Formats: sequence, structure tokens, C-alpha cells
Amino acid sequence: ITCYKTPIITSETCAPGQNLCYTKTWCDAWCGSRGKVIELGCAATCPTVESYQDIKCCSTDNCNPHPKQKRP
Repeated sequence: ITCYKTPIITSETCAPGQNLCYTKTWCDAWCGSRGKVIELGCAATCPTVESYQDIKCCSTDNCNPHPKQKRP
């Protein structure tokens, strides 16, 4: 699959075996001013996260865009 990858948005092929994309977020000490921190990448199985983090996996090419891109 292809997925979006942090740190400076690009779309790349995941290694064989990885058939999902993920979006992982979490607050920071600067969350109210700056917003959540977001991480994007490839995954073989959806990553387990810590109780203070959130994750959402998908399975279609480039399905995890940064919510601030170029389009519409």
C-alpha cells in the first residue's frame, strides 16, 4: 500500500508485509495552543498505543493524509 509519512508529508510505498496506514495522535503540554501532535506511517498490524494516545488505521493507498494538505 502507499501511505503518508511524517515528519514532512510524503507518500511512500510500505515494505512488503505492511498493508495498513495509521494516524496516531496525542496531546502535549502545548496542546491547547498548538493542537494534537500527529504521526503517520505504514504498519503491518494496527499499532497498540498508550491510554493517552489515539490511533486509527486504514487499508487503501494514501488513506491517512495530514489534515492540512493540498487538494479540494
